[PDB]
Amino acid sequence: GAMAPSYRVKRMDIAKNDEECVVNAANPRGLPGDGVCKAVYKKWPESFKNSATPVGTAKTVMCGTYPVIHAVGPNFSNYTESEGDRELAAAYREVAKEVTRLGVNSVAIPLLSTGVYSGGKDRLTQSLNHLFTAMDSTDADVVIYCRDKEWEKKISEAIQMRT
Ligand SMILES: Cc1cn[nH]c1-c1ccncc1
Ligand SMILES: [Cl-]
Ligand SMILES: [Cl-]
Repeated sequence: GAMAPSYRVKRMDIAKNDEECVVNAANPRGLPGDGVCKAVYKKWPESFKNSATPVGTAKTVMCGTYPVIHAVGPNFSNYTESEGDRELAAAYREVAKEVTRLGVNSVAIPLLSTGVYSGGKDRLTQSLNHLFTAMDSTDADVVIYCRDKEWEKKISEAIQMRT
């Protein structure tokens, strides 16, 4: 575990993380995909061997000794708000199980279902709160990755609101 387990946020490409493992915002079929998933495919293509897994689940595949945790959030274009919310919470609980099993001291994680799976809605608070519910009981250093300056500010404020 980390000496003093913490949450941090960085505004940069998750493919350049400084953590002991990465969470992919994967699609269920293990395709190269878009956004975070395409950046992960470019950096760790070997990790896409038999990475297909259902919505609400996480499947880890090693690239060398570096673990890629493929976490499949729901596409809110297809799911109801209610069922989508349940599957999004479930995907993060499966990420916490994998991070724990791997014994890593740190993990790089994107906000699941906030990109092309958001159904055109702002889901920062919804996704981040489900991340906290899952990861609060783990002792890895969690580093959340985002793209946009306004998202970095709101994620940072939410982290500080608890400390
Ligand atoms: C599209 C991309 C590539 N590397 N990281 C991202 C990213 C990460 C977090 N939030 C939005 C985008
Ligand atoms: Cl970057
Ligand atoms: Cl997404």
